[PDB]
Amino acid sequence: QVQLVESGGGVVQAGGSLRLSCAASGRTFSSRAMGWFRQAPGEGREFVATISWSGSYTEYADSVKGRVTISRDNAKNTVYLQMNSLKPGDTAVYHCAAKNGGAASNYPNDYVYWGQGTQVTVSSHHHHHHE
Amino acid sequence: VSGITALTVVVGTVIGAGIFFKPTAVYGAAGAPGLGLLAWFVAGIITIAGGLTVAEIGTIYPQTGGMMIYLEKVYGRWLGFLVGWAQMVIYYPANIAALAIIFATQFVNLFALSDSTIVPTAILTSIFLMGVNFLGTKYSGWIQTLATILKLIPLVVIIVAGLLYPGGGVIRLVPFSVETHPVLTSFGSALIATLFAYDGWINVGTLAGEMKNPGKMLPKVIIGGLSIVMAVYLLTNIAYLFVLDSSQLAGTDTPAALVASHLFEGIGSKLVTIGILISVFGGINGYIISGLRVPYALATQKMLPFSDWFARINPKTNLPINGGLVMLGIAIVMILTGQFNQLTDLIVFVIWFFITLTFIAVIILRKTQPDIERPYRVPFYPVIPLIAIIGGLYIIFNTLIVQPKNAFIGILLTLIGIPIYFYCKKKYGS
Ligand SMILES: [Zn+2]
Repeated sequence: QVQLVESGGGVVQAGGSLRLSCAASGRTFSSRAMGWFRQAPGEGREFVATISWSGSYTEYADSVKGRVTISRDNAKNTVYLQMNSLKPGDTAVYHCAAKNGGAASNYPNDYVYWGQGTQVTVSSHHHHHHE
Repeated sequence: VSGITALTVVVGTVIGAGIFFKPTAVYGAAGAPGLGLLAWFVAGIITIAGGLTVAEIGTIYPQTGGMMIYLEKVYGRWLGFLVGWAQMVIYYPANIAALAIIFATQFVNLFALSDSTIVPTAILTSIFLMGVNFLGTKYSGWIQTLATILKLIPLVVIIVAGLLYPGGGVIRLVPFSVETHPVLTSFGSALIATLFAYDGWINVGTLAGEMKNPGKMLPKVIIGGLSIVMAVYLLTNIAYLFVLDSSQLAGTDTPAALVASHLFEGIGSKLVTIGILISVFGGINGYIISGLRVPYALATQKMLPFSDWFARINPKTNLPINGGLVMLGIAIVMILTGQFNQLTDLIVFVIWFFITLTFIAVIILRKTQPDIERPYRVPFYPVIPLIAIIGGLYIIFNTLIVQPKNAFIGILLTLIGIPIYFYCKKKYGS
């Protein structure tokens, strides 16, 4: 019942900025807490940020605090993740996740609905894109 | 509809394996049916008070973490961390440890076996449940729904039969305070034992945070639910004291088991004691579920020395198994060193040290930030949080002065995390 699509990923410069956004199926979004999680090519899930139903409570991990900000527009049924001063160590598929209830969570297993994820690549120099 | 459903959760999560085993320490310390039976009432009042006060801070910080975040947000990163270190090293492991011993104690009691095979069975049950949890939530959740259903059948069946026992009536609770077990010194050794049966009321924070627009009816559900538990715990104790008594209940480490074998002579007592082993098993399983969360939440910040390894969540199961492995091993240390009541008393003394900080925190917040959004506000504002703290202070002061050695293991293991905290705040993990 809760479909999620992430937008805003891509190739960035180190020290640059990026706004991930995740649209949700509506209906229940306003009564649900959301989370941003990330998955590096060589690993499992990593907690990034989470947010209360209302937005009153937010929480970010040690590796991203200060650099990133999570927000939501319950009217638009979207959750945003404003990343700034990026580092090559942010390079991961950023998934967006919804859980039941209005309390935030750093625990991935709480979350039941998961987005397919959006690729973010941070680098000081990159190779690809032909004609 | 909504309310009744939550009500169930309260009744459910609070009801544990405590009633089935703790009367041994309760009447063993009280030395009289009447003193013991009041400790079951006061603990319940203490936790309704503790519950309604914590729901306020739970609603100020809507999140599934609690005390790690309730205390960081008023006392600082250091106090927020200590509670985690305490939960990871003392509270989750000893709860696993105590219940695994008492499980095996009851296993040996039912299938009449040697009193040396308590500890090997306590290891294997805790080892088995850690494994089943690392398989996923398929099997853990299977155990939990089965445990929550069946844990209520022995109680109803004990209350009906016990309250109808032939040598039965008010007279079966007549010594109220015996002078051989002095009132004030013994009541604190009894309350610390009744409280372990009310364990799990603490999650009212995560419950209140989880409600959207709680207010009207969130306090009804906290009061109503915990007083249902309180009533059930008083009723089953009268049923016990109808069949056995003060000196008799303290005489077996398995009190409810004996009462079953009197109430129903045959295989009937087996079905009731089976039901009890399911209640204890489901406890250990449900503590592991909640256990894994803490070392990972620590690993989510700098807080733990191997934060990289601790925070690894296995992509097949979605759980940090590595956190629980350290917890399993330190539970094994505890199963091999302490006994079941030594451990129940640790757990109460230690977690209630931090639980109290969280009560004072609600009062602190009312002056720090009176303008912060409060979706729910503690009714009879000053009175009830102060009750919770009055009895909260009582338990910590009494266990120090009653059990200097057991209180020191709680003081010691919590403060061992202070060197750990300033190492991992500079190096960030490994
Ligand atoms: Zn190049």
